[PDB]
Amino acid sequence: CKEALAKSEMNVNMKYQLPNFTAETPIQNVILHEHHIFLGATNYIYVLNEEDLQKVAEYKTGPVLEHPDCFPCQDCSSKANGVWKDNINMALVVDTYYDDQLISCGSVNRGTCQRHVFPHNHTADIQSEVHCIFSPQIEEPSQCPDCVVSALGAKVLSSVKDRFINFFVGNTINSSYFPDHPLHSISVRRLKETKDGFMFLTDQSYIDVLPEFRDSYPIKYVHAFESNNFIYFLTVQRETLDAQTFHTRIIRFCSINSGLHSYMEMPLECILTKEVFNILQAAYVSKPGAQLARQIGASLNDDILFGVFAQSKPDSAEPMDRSAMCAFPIKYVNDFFNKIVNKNNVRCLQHFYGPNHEHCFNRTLLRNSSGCEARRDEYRTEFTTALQRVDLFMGQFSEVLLTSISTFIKGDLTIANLGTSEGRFMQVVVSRSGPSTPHVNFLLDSHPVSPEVIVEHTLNQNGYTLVITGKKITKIPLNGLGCRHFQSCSQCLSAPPFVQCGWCHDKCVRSEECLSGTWTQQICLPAIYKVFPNSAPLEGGTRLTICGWDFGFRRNNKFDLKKTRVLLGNESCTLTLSESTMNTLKCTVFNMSIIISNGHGTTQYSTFSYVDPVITSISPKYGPMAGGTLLTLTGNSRHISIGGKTCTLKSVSNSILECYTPAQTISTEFAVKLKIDLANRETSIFSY
Amino acid sequence: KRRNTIHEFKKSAKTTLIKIDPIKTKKVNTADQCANRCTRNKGLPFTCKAFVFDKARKQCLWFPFNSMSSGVKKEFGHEFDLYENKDYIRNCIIGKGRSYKGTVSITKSGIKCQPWSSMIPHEHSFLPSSYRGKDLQENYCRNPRGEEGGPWCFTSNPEVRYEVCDIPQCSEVECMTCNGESYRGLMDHTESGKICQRWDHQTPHRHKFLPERYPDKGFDDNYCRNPDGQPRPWCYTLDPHTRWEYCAIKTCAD
Amino acid sequence: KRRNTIHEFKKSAKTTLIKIDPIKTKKVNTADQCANRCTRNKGLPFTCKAFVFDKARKQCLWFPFNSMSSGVKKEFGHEFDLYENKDYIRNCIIGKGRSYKGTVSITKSGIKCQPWSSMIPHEHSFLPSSYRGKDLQENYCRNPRGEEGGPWCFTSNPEVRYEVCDIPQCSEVECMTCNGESYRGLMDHTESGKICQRWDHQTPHRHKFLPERYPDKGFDDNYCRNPDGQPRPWCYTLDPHTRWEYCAIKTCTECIQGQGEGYRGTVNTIWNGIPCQRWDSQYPHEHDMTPENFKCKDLRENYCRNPDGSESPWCFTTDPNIRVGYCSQIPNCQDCYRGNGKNYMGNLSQTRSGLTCSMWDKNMEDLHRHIFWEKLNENYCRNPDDDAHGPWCYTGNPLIPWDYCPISRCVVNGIPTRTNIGWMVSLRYRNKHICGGSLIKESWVLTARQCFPSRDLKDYEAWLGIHDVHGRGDEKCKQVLNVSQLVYGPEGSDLVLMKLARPAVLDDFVSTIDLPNYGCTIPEKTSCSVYGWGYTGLINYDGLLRVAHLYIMGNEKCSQHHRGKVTLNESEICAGAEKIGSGPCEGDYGGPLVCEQHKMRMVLGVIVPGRGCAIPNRPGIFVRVAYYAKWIHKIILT
Repeated sequence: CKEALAKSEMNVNMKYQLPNFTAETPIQNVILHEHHIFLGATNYIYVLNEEDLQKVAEYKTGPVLEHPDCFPCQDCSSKANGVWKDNINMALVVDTYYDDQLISCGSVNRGTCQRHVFPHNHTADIQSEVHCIFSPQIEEPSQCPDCVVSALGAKVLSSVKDRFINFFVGNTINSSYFPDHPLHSISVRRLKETKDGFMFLTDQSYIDVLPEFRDSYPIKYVHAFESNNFIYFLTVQRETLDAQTFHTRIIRFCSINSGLHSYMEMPLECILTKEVFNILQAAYVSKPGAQLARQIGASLNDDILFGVFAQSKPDSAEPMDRSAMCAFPIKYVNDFFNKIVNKNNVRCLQHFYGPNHEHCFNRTLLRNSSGCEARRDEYRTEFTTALQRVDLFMGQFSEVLLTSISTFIKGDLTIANLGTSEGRFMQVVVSRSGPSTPHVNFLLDSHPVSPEVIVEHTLNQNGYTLVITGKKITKIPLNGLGCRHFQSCSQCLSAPPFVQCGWCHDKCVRSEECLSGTWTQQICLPAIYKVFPNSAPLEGGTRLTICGWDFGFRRNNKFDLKKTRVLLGNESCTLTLSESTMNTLKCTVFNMSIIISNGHGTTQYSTFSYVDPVITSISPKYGPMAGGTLLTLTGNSRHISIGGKTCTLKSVSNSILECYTPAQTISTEFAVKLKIDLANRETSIFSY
Repeated sequence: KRRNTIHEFKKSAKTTLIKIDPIKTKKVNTADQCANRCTRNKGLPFTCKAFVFDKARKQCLWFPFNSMSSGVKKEFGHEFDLYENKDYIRNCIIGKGRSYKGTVSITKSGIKCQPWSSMIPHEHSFLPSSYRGKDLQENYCRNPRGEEGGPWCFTSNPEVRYEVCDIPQCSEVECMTCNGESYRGLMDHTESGKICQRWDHQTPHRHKFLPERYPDKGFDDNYCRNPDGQPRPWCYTLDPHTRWEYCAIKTCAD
Repeated sequence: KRRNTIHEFKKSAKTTLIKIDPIKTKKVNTADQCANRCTRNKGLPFTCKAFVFDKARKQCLWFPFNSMSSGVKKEFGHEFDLYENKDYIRNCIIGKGRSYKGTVSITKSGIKCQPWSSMIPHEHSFLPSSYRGKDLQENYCRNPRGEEGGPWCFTSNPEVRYEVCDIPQCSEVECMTCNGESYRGLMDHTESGKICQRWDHQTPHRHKFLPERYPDKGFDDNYCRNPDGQPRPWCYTLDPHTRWEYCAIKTCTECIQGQGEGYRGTVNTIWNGIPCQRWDSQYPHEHDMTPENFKCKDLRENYCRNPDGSESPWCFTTDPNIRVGYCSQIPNCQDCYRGNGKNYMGNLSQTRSGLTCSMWDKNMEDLHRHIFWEKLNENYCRNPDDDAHGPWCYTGNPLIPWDYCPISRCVVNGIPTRTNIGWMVSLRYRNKHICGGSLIKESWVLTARQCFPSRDLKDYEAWLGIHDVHGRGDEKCKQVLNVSQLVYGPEGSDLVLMKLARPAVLDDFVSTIDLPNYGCTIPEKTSCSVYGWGYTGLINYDGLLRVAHLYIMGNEKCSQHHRGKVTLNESEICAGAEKIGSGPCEGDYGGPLVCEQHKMRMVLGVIVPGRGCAIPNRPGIFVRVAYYAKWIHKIILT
């Protein structure tokens, strides 16, 4: 009875009290810094203490009149003619190279940024000093060095090269936005040291999609990170603009402020096996645990890129809610760019250089022989042979959309802070070696999990993971949010050791609570729920379903369904492999106790009997032969028939059986023989 | 208690092999049981692709290396009787060829095979530890699942994941002159897909011919010939059920 | 099969333990199965800390206590033999600390870690009840949670609740001498993590040594000994398949140290791939070197090392023709602590820029003609001259004679100037000023890396001899010159020189400045000034070059002012305005910090951007030319 014993499966939905902070508006970005945790949110900036998430200081970025002639950071409150638009933060960074400051980067106000300064004694008081970055470009007013961030979507990454705060920013551009005020697809900004503007060091410092492909070929960037003297980006663009099918891409260029000299795109795909996922939902860069190190072949110290690849509606960007997560050891990707693909695979880069150009026609690639040497004739490149990865979960998530991921290490295992589209926050001990079941699978909130997650691990034993869902910021102790939810012994033993708890005879429980001292984590007895049926004739070796759990020997991952046997009295009932599961048994053999022996423990169930059948009375006695009359029998999985024809069973009971007599072209009476899998004692004759 | 895996082993007598290039020896009465130790899985901590027996020393030594390797020296030590495993020297496919160990690293379309150790460009190569005794070496293409299509390997070429190495069957270079007894060949494949019985041993089916009493008619290894000139070649079977069966060989011309 | 944890037990001879203040005795044939039962979980309810068997008795009596337990009397009874649980007595870390079960009760500050049954004085003592199976000892510190930090014991001390414990690995504690046979130790593991069998045993190997027959060599339990005089002690393996193995003991790896002499290696393969014969075996050509090797190195095997301390580790190739094959494949710990070239034999042939090194010999001729420092390899970038900046190479091309091969190694509030000035070099990018620079020789200027957005020279244009950043003030001294070539400094320098298309006439209007002595170290509190072409924090600046005085401060003083935001390195100087905020900012990069030492004035630094702009009561940070003056000389010889 698989349904009934499903109570063995863990309670997916249990409610937890964790430090939960709520905002008035949706939260987009969050940054952790010096024992304060700032949040950007629609029209507002919130700074909160960690361990309580008390909104200590609030600074409000007011909704701002947008009027065409009102300049960005000049004050046009006096204007009476033109709409009270609102701003949504898309870039919140912290700088400490210059001074301990926060930088916010608004949406509506032409995408011009402002910086808050931390006083020395007190750091939360951000509202005190606020300065808006802005420099009237008198020299070349035609271009914006200060109109930084777009509206549709952007990613911003701060860095300190050469004693130089550089913002690498990517924007999404609609065709309409340009002629009013230009922007750029990927660009490199120097902050002017006097902290009152940005400069474009060279026309080379930026790349903008050519004027014609603005409305078509939109690229939206999904992640941006730095490693190994390189600044990678992760975006999603159609392989061919005409094809209109979006696919995941990666961007590489060394961090020279002069501009993006070594600019290389590569396609990235993760397949399952050959189903290929063309969309990426989120990514996180981390170092791997010891176990995974060899298992993907990476050294323990190398950077690793985790991405939740998802299948997408065909010929469209919308995810289909089928997902995967896949690991890309950064050394592998760098080798792929430099030598794994040859010149034949390489091409020019369409959206910037153009479909037809002198550069596209012919050019040597100093791809292997040189790494990043600044070239005045820098070449824009687009590869074509996607870097194929395979799933880490082997598609155990093939039906549920993933939206946010993070990863930390612990012991030797490595853990993923997965998040789905409907607000469930799993944690999985990830390994290609074994399909491992999440040890936390509670539902967080109705709204989808945001990809922006801040995780801090302290002293390797106390850490936490801020996650953002809708309007909610929550602190989850990665240390194992609990183990009360486990109810199946196998599950109790499968939960990774970093959460100290083990079975004590009835439920997975922390060690120091249940007194019986039966608390164990290595070996435990199997549990039987029920048995069907318990009425067996002496000759009947009949199909007995056994409902229970922990019916398999518990080894790391694989369950040894082979170290199982059934003892009935003294004989052993006939155990059949293909129908024996750690879920259920299907065996085929004066109340008697059945005993079930496994590789670990033996359980005793008293619900069995060797009942001896009885039949005594039949109705009718004398009658006609029409073959439609009902028959009533009585006495103590069967079948009943007369003259080679089975009577339809009108009714069933232990003590009252009703059958409709079959029609027989004869006028005499017959003793009727019961066939309960076996011809047991026949009854007497009834006059047809 | 023992298996005549010698039906698989390759025999050359009155010879010896040494590799002095920096080895396990166990005392058994029969080369068959020493081969049995080599055949037993996990039983041998080293992967012996050969071994020599001498009845005289009552000792057997087992080499984790065949004569095909470099650094081996071949000498006339008459008491020593070599034992190879023709599976490596096969360079042929037998059906699915689940037990194919040969050293071919090229595919049909001519792109190199990816090493099974390196995860680039294909990460489904985690098999070197998954299947013990797959003999899956550095690069050469095998059939670890015994999948029907043939020995396949992953290509260094990023686009194509796996492609099956084309490998010609042993039959293709084997013909039979109409008599067959003149043909002195290399096959060991009957029509019913069974491997011949060892001539020199008489177990389990007991047959009349011994190679020593009829030398130069080549009763060596288990090679289907015509000992008495039947139309097409034949041998006694290892199989307890069938006494003897033919072997099917195509014909050649010119 | 069955079970075999007797090996994990110790033993002692002819002693019986009598606990005066207290267990079962069973006629069992095998004291080994007895110990296995004691190790096996659920065999005994009580805590079987050891066992004793008397084969005269043949009665199996496990002991749930140590001899270190108080009050137990040992008794010299021949028939009785003890078997101790080496976990508790060894008290040394072995592999993971996750399951520490050793009797150590001492804090890091040398206090007795309290009885864990003692609530006094610290609350959290219910740890054995909270965690069972962790061997949460009476008083000895044990990891309770498998904490990273390890056994942390609630110190009996009133002030500190708990203080941590540190257990050394047994392998580091154990050491052997070059002979090794004289060494006696409790180490019982082979070189492959395998375990030695019990000397008394005859399984799985029935070797020759009977410890009673050959006593006096310490053949007890599984302890590694040198019975056959190998350079390392060795034992027969508990695994039947492995005949025997060497034991890893340090003296009383791969990456190479020095010429590999003290280094020792387990790899006999070379660059030709030929495996190498043992120093024990004279094979192949019966070389007399192999007997000499036994004396030459007291650490040896079939593997390859450096008994003679050759430059590349050597062995005897199985190839009879070749007597010695160099094991140069093993790596050497890519330069650190040797900024001197000769200390580094650099195996590389490619410079910073991208040009390959040339045939060293012509360069040795030319350099011996030129350079006067006082046989190094052909065409490898090891530098001969032991220069300060490290390894460097020669290039054929004239414009760049030589360059380093890339390796790892170990104004606002100012005054206008009343008078025309010569050191000032006005750098002009698309015909506007971008930075100031210093005039060194008649065709050479000194500037900063930060000031060259483009590498192109078709656009840069230098002016000399100017009082107004646009030149509207004066033109007689304005000297317009193209730019010939750019030369970058060492790596991590942020320093650059640029050389002119043509020389200049030098007169009063245009002047050069000398350079410091190689270690020229400024006195603290010395006064000197910067000259700047920057914004000057002025609503309008007419375009006069602006001067700002300054005083040198120690690196320590700037560490204090910057509050640890500066991690001061050797090459920098820090000079800071006193009680006033005035400093160079945008436009001043490449500007000269010139300090009058004794009678004349001399340049010391370059103005470079860092940590803020003109911050009051905060110093300024520059690059000291002294650390690079020699490099300036070598390059100026081009």
